[PDB]
Amino acid sequence: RFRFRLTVEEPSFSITRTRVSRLYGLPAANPNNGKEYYEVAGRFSLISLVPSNDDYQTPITNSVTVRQDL
Amino acid sequence: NLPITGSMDTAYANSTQEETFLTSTLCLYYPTEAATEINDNSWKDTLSQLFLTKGWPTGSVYFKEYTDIASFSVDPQLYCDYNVVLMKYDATLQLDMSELADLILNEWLCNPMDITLYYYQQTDEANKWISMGSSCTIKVCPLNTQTLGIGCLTTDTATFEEVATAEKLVITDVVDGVNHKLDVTTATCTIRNCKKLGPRENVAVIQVGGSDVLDITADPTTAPQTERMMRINWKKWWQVFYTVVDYVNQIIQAMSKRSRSLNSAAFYYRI
Amino acid sequence: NLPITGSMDTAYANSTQEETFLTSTLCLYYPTEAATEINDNSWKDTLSQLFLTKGWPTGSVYFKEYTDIASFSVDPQLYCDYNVVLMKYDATLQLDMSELADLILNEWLCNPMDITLYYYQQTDEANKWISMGSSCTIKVCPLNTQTLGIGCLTTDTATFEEVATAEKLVITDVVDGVNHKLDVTTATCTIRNCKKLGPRENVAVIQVGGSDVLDITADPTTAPQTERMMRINWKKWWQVFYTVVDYVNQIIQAMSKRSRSLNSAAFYYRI
Amino acid sequence: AQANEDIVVSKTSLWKEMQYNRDITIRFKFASSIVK
Ligand SMILES: *[C@@H]1O[C@H](CO)[C@@H](O)[C@H](O)[C@H]1NC(C)=O
Ligand SMILES: *[C@@H]1O[C@H](CO)[C@@H](O)[C@H](O)[C@H]1NC(C)=O
Ligand SMILES: [Ca+2]
Ligand SMILES: [Ca+2]
Ligand SMILES: [Ca+2]
Ligand SMILES: [Ca+2]
Ligand SMILES: [Ca+2]
Ligand SMILES: [Ca+2]
Ligand SMILES: [Ca+2]
Ligand SMILES: [Ca+2]
Repeated sequence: RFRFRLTVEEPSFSITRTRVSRLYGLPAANPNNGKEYYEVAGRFSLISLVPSNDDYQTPITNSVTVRQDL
Repeated sequence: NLPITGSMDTAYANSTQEETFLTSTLCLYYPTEAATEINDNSWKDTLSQLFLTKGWPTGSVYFKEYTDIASFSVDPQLYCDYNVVLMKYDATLQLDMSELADLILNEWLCNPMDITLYYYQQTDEANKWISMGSSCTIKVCPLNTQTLGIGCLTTDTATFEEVATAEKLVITDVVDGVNHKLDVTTATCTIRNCKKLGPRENVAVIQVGGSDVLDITADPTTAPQTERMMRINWKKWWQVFYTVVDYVNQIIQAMSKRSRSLNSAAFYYRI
Repeated sequence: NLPITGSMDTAYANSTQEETFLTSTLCLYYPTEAATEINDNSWKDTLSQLFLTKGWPTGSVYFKEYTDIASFSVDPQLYCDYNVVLMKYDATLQLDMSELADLILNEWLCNPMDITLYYYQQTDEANKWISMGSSCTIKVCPLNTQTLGIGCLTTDTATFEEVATAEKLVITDVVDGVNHKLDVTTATCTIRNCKKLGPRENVAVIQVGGSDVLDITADPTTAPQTERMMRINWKKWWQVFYTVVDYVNQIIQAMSKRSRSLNSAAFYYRI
Repeated sequence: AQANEDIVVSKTSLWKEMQYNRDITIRFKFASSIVK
């Protein structure tokens, strides 16, 4: 889990033909701006306690049937 | 290599200068501005005849031209049994010329550095990173035990520590025993991990003008001027070549045969 | 050249093949059609890697290409310590093959000839006239003891006797002790008076396809076929190169170091 | 050292400690919920 703090940049979100403008932040309307993804390069170093044999496998896939009441 | 036992009473042999001149080749490296100022298409032949007056057989003296120090520093290829490099002095290139000397006045055992896959460190004082190309911009990011970076982020090349920019040759010396992430323009640069084995005896560098600024050793406490680092004041290139020709015996005396067994791929001009 | 005294009980040294490969180099000469049929942009690299499997360090084996026998015959320069020339067999170019083999398998001591000014004669059987260039056309007019042509007119060059026409390399062997007037196209080919000193032990010629037709001696009574003149059958060039690589040990065994001291400074590779 | 090493810092009969150092290209995306 990589955590990011935020600093608003020069572009300002505003609803055209409306009385809301010069407002800083990033709305949830179209955050992606049509981009297929936001790419950031990272590097991580960690120490993990793992079984000695490199043949064991933790379950990865799932079969989820939660929120039956929902 | 075997022990050599010699008696201090042994008689001196006759001068071997004539024999070595007869059985060896001399390479002279000069800047193109020398040819420009001389302005003669037969000056090679004239210098060859003068060297013949000095003793060298016709055709044993090879004249090689380089545009400038920066261009010459891109993988210099020294061919003859004896190499003399007439290096013009520039106050703005004191390091660069020094670097060039450090590359041609010493023997280097070099291996490739594929920095994209490995993080490299310098094990001892002899180890350096020699980068050569058209444009060598080398940024360094020292790493820690977790290989993450000190004062630098491995991912962000902007935060890296700048050690070279737009260089044709650069010798990089970082702190030993520390792994560094390296960012170099591999398209226009090749970086090699090199160990200096010792002096290269068959290469002499004559600095044309200026003062003593050469430092072929990274150690700040030593700036040794070997006999192969000459320096002559000048105003005309014809005088420079005349003094090179006249004192050729002195120049060769300061030089010795290479004596190293190589494994690389370079042509040579030999008799 | 001092006498060497040896005992018939001295213990054999170990094989020098490994150190010889590590300290020598191999130049392989092939025709253009070889690379044309191979049709690969890195066959040199894979051949070098195969040679490394055979022992030779990387960058030691050199690959030189020539258009054909005739073009290669014009002043061939052999660089490496060991040279192997793959010569394709053409039934119509037997004498040209023999002349190339004679030139590169033997050591020659040559001097210039001024055919315009002085008459020339061949002292002994080891003396020949080697003419090479873009096009060599040599006509000969033998003279008598009164320097008058025999069956030819000194003034009229049409009466001369034609011994070469449009050749790129030709070895002329005329009757010894007779002075000849030579008409040579000096504007397109140079003729040199040469003496055969001995064999060139660092040059092997592999005749690709054909039969044994090489004759490196002007004597009609000798067709030596020395151990440095190999012959192989072929259909594909890749098989030829694989045979050369696999048996490079035998090929080098058939060759010895040049051992001749040269008074001319030329370009070579030497590791 | 390498950009993608797999180092060992301890090992036992059934368990071990693996030090993984890796470069990654985190490609993420936003999801917007619209209720009208
Ligand atoms: C050395 O020089 C001396 C004095 O000229 C001369 O007599 C001698 O022959 C030369 N050669 C040798 C091998 O001593
Ligand atoms: C030579 O070969 C022998 C036997 O294979 C081996 O013991 C020895 O170390 C080799 N080298 C020398 C210098 O004898
Ligand atoms: Ca520099
Ligand atoms: Ca920084
Ligand atoms: Ca260092
Ligand atoms: Ca220093
Ligand atoms: Ca011919
Ligand atoms: Ca006639
Ligand atoms: Ca003859
Ligand atoms: Ca014969």
